[PDB]
Amino acid sequence: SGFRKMAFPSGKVEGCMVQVTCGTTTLNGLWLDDVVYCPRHVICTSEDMLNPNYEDLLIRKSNHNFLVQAGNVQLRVIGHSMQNCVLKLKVDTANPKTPKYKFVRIQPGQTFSVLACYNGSPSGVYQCAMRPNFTIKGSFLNGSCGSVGFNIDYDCVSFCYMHHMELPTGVHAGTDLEGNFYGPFVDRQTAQAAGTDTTITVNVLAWLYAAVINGDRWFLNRFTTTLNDFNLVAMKYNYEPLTQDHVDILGPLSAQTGIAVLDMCASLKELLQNGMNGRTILGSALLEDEFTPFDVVRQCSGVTFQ
Amino acid sequence: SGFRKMAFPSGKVEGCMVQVTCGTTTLNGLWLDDVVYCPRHVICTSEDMLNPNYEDLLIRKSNHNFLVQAGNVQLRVIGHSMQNCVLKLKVDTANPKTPKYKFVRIQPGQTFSVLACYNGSPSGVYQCAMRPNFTIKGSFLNGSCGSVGFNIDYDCVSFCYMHHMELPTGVHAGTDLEGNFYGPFVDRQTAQAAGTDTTITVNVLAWLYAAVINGDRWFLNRFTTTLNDFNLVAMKYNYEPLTQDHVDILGPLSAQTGIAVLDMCASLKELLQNGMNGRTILGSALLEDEFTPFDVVRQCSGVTF
Ligand SMILES: [Cl-]
Ligand code: NA
Repeated sequence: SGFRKMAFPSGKVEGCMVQVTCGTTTLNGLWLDDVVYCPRHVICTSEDMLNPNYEDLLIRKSNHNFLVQAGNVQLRVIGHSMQNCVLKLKVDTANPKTPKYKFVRIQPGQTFSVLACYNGSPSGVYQCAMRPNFTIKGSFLNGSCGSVGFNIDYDCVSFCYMHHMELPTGVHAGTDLEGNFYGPFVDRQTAQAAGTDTTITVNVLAWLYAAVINGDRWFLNRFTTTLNDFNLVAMKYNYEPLTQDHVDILGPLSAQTGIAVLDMCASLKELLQNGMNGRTILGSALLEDEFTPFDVVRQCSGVTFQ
Repeated sequence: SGFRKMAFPSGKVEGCMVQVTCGTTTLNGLWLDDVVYCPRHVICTSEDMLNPNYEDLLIRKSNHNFLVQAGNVQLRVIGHSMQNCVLKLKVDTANPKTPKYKFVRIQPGQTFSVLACYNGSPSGVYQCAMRPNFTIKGSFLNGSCGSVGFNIDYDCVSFCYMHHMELPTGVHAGTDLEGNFYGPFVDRQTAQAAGTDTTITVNVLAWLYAAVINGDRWFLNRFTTTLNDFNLVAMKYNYEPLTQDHVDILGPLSAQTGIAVLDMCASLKELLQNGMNGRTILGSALLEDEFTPFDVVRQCSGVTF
C-alpha cells in the first residue's frame, strides 16, 4: 500500500556523469562507452548567446580545448562532433560503468526520472513528466545543464532527456540524446516562452484507478459518458483530449478494478465540477497528472483492495 | 528554479542490496563489510508470527539455512546472531562496494530516502518523513521487507530505516539499523495501529520559505506573532509545537527572504484559519510537511554527493 512519486534507482546513471569544461563554461556530460554527450552550448561565450553559429564556433576548437573530468580523473578527448544540439566528445577510455542502455525520444505525457547534477556530481533524483507544451517542471539551478532523464524498465537504461535551459516561467527545456529539442525551443537566448500548458487527462485517469486499487471509491458515481461528451467537458478545464489510444491503454487498469474507462471518465467529470469537498485522493487535494498508466501498474498491487 | 520532492542519489546503497531467503520467506538484506542485515522475522513461519519466540526460533537455524544472493552469486553465511529486531548474517566475503557509512537513529520530522527493493533488486527510490506517530507513508508491496532508508552527507551514507511491516491504514513501520523499532510496534502478528498523527510545523514553515524563494508570495502579510500565541493555534490544528530551536534552524531562510519566522507563522496562522481561497503553493493545495529546513537549503543551493 501507499503511493509515491517514485523514481528509478539512479546508480546506473550516476556512474556515467562527468564534468565538461570549454573556455570558462562548465556543465555536465554523459559518458557512455567511449563517448561523452553534452549540450553544444558549452562552446558559447557571453556574446555568443543570442545568435551563436555553432558550426563556426566548433571549427575553432581542438580536442584539447575540451576538459572532461570523471571524478578525479581527466579523460583525453580524441575527437568531437556535433549532432543537432548535442556535442559528442570521443574519449580514449570506454566508461567501465556503462550500463545496458538505449536512447528513446518520448511523447508528451510520458514520465521519467531526472538525476540533477552539478560539476559532474549527482545532487538528487526526482520524477518528471513531459508536459503537453514540451516543457518539464524540473528543479534545476545554474550548472545543471547536461543532467539527464531516464527510465529503467527491465535493467536497461532508456535515456530520454538532456537538460539545456530554463524558460521565463521557471520550467525547463531540453533535448533527446540525439540532440533534437522537445518542442519549438532553440539553444539561443532570444525571447522564447512555453505555450499554455494543459493537464494530462490519461494520467489523471490512471491515478484515479490507482486510488481505487489502493482502496478508495468515494469519487465514483453511477453515470457514464460518451468519449466525445467527455472531451467537450474536459477541454473546458484545460484538459488534453482523451483519445481511443488512451482508452485502450487504460484497459488493464479497468479490468483490474472492474470500472469501465468511460465510467471513470464520468467520475473525473464530476470531480472537476465539484472538487474534493475537503477530501484527498492518494494524499493530494489536486488531481495529479504525472503518473502514467504504466507507472501505476509498476507501483501498485495487482490485487485491488475491494 | 523549481522545487521537487527529491531523493538522494541511490547508487551507493544499490550496491549493498542482497536477497535473503530462510525457508519459504524471501526478503531483502543490507550487505556492509562482511555482515548482511535483515529483519529477524525472516526466520518465522506464519504460525510463529502469531506469537514468536525469536531467541528459540534462531537457535534451531544453521548457517546453511540462510540463502544469501548478491546478484547471481551466493554468499556463504558463516555466522548468525540477532540484535534487537535485526538479524546479522556474517558472510565469508566483505562487500567490495561498501560505502563509507554510519547507522543513525532519526527523530520524527526528519526526512530520508527509501530504496524500495524486491528479491534483492532495487526497484524505486522516493523521499519520506518519519511522522510524529513514528510511521512512514511509504509505498511498499509484499517482498519489500528489508528495504532501507538513508541520508547522504558528502560521501557518508547514514542508514536510518529498515522496513518491517504495513499497518492496517496502509502506512509503514520499521526499525533503525540496530533493530530498534520507531514507534510502539512489534514484529508479531497482533492487533496494531497507527496513532493519530500531527503535522510537522517546522517543515511546513521550511516549505513556505521554499515557495517564497521560488516566487510564490501571495500568502505573505504584514503581521507577526509570538511563539506562545502561534503555539495555541498549532495545538488547535493538530500541528506539532514550534520550539525556539526550530526558529533558530530556520534563521538562514528568514535572513535570505526578509520574512522572520514569527512573520511566516502569521502567514501559516492565516492559512490554517482561512484556507488557501482556491490558490496553490508550489503546486500543492495542501500544506506540505515532508521537507526539512535542510532539504530546502540543500535543493535551493545545489549540494552534491
Ligand atoms: Cl513515450
Ligand atoms: Na506576516
